[PDB]
Amino acid sequence: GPGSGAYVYRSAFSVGLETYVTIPNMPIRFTKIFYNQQNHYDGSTGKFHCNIPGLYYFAYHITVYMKDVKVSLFKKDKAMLFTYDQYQENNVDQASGSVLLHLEVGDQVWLQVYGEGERNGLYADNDNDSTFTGFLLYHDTN
Amino acid sequence: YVYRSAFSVGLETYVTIPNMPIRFTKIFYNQQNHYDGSTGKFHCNIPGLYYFAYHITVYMKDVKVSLFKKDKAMLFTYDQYQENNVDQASGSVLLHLEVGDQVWLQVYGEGERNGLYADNDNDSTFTGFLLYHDTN
Amino acid sequence: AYVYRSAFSVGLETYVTIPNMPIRFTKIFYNQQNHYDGSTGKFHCNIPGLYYFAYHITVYMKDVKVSLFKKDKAMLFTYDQYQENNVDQASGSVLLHLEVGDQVWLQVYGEGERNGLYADNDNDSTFTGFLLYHDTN
Ligand SMILES: [Ca+2]
Ligand SMILES: [Ca+2]
Ligand SMILES: [Ca+2]
Ligand code: NA
Repeated sequence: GPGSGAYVYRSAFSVGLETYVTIPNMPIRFTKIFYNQQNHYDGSTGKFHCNIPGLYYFAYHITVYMKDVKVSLFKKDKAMLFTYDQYQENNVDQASGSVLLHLEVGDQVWLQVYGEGERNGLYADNDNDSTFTGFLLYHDTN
Repeated sequence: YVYRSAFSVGLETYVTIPNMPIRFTKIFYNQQNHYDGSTGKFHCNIPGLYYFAYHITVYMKDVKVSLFKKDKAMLFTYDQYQENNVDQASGSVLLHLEVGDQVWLQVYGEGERNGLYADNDNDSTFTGFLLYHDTN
Repeated sequence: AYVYRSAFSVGLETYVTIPNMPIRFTKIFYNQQNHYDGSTGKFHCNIPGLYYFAYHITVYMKDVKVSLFKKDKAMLFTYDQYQENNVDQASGSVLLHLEVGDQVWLQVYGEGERNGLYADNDNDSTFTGFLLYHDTN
């Protein structure tokens, strides 16, 4: 019942690409919201913000079309993880990455096209998705 | 107390039926019996936030799948196949579910992009789990 | 407020695969419990329960086929052919219930020839696992 059992710590989001065109050196703005109940992901910037310190899982899946895709998962101010998928004609591809990262309050995580942004073949339409998900797995205790 | 609801399953026949769930029948985990291998459908028994992740070996034909919730397509994954180039396609998402909601995968559309593949040494899998039970 | 934690997330660096041997991922994204052993490439269950495993491989120069092993048996197979001038991305994930003593790791399939895994300063191939639900009595 209300307030009855162990308290549940939640911080999670799952978002998809719509019409946004990637911009060099900027976070990828995923604006389709599968889940963002804590408002910890900001679709106006593409960044997730940690409000509960702990261990987080992040996972992304990209439909690769027209151009190569190369993305970087950033934490705070640093690229942590890289995923490259080359595109050849008539061969849509699927690229993914996932990792665990420990985060402190205020740390931000986001996805960006790698380098100066050329390998930006991320794709979505009414029946194709490119997604980015993150969630708190273990809150810190002390 | 631990709230558990999870399953992880694999394909053992890769022949699909248009407009029907992909029936993953190999059981990696299904301890709560919340996934029904006779239909290919997960049944929500605990309201909350769920993570779903699938991985498909793409062979012989293009693959296009849709993750369904309550007979609505929620998520799409397309991977074209070129000869002599087996591929790997995957998708994952968080969905909030209420008790009674059902989730499954289907080949997209009229079912023609059905190049999913599994055999004795190749897998295509579908996994889901409760992450946070709902509370007030 | 106690949380049962057992998790790791690791990436390939300069290690070169060898037939019939675990793949030794040495870039540590997380390994706070030391339940993954970088000296051998193996995760060891230290808390009986349900675990999620997920891996992502950059496929370059040669076909990739990997097997996820649990207690010396291959559980799960992921194959991705490499065509010239077409780097690919291969992934797999599964839930496995583990008991004390169970080890989990990745190997190249079969005799080890489909070993096109790739990593460098701006490409990754990763392996992650975590305890989702500890067993209770
Ligand atoms: Ca493809
Ligand atoms: Ca391929
Ligand atoms: Ca490719
Ligand atoms: Na792929």
